[PDB]
Amino acid sequence: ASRILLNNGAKMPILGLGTWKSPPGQVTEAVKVAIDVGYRHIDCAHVYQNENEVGVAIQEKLREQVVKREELFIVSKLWCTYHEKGLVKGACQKTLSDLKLDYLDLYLIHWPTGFKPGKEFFPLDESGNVVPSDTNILDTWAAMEELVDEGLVKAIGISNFNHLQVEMILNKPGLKYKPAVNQIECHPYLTQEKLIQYCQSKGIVVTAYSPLGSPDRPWAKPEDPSLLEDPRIKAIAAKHNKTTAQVLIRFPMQRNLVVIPKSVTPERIAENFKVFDFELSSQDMTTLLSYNRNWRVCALMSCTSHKDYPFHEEF
Ligand SMILES: NC(=O)c1ccc[n+]([C@@H]2O[C@H](COP(=O)([O-])OP(=O)(O)OC[C@H]3O[C@@H](n4cnc5c(N)ncnc54)[C@H](OP(=O)(O)O)[C@@H]3O)[C@@H](O)[C@H]2O)c1
Ligand SMILES: O=C1NC(=O)[C@@]2(CCOc3ccc(F)cc32)N1
Repeated sequence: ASRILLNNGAKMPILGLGTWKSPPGQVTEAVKVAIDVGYRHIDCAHVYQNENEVGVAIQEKLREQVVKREELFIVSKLWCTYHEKGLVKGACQKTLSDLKLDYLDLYLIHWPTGFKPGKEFFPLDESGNVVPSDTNILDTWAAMEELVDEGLVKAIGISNFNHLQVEMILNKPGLKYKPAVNQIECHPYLTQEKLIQYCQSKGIVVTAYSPLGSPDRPWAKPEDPSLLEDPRIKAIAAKHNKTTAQVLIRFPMQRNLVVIPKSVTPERIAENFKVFDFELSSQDMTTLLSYNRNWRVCALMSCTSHKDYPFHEEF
């Protein structure tokens, strides 16, 4: 299937286009191209500083009647400096204005860690530690719930929440809407079997980010694993007459995950969508799972002292 059913009753396209690091001067064409070749899910965030340009593309394709708004699934995320109750609606509204939408299909808390509000996305003390917010994530969740009740967003969810933190929301006193999605890093070097099994057992759909291992990540290092260059993965791809990237995208699809590979290259945007016409065997799947080494692209290194840092816990 091309879409998965969420616990809000809506369907989510299992393949979406990522936009983190997509330059503002290229992301408009990238999203136009994506919609032209079949993508119907775009993953956004205010912290990416490119939602206006994403929005130009979405609006042009609606205006051109290439797609209807109901056929699109647009996702964005509440940044850490907006966890205060009183700031959540404005953050959402800024994102909607930038995207030129009147609702989001899904709005996620981007990280469980709240930071001091202000202009800086990572407010620092004079020794370099990130300055936290005293707002807890249960109160931020209630504010996200209000957005559903005001019609600004059709679904709410979370991102980079560990198992105990997911459980904290599920056990929130007076919980009104369960999270629909937990968006987490997931690829053959970070397979996340425990967290995924937990979320799925609870009816929470998992979205896999950095499925290609984010080769364009700013902190990349030479001695770093490279999925795209792993000859074991190239071999599985060759066996199937597909590219390595296509195998890396198909892999989470077959674990009943949603996946959001990023590209600004038209050829690769198209290539990455051509993943509905082949199947990995169970053996292929177990083989890819065996490459796990708990290697993270996105460790939020600067925030390891925050109380709500999600990656001390095993999963
Ligand atoms: N929730 C969060 O905290 C969080 C964190 C990280 C990421 N995300 C989301 O997940 C998305 C994807 O993750 P990501 O951006 O970290 O990395 P990714 O999708 O794993 O990899 C993107 C990189 O792979 C390249 N690439 C794409 N298709 C390729 C192909 N077919 N062949 C060879 N290279 C290819 C891209 O190049 P070009 O663009 O130059 O083509 C880019 O350098 C993000 O953009 C964002 O939307 C969310
Ligand atoms: O897609 C992403 N979501 C994120 O939180 C991340 C990873 C780690 O932190 C940052 C910081 C700035 C940013 F634009 C992005 C990011 N990338």
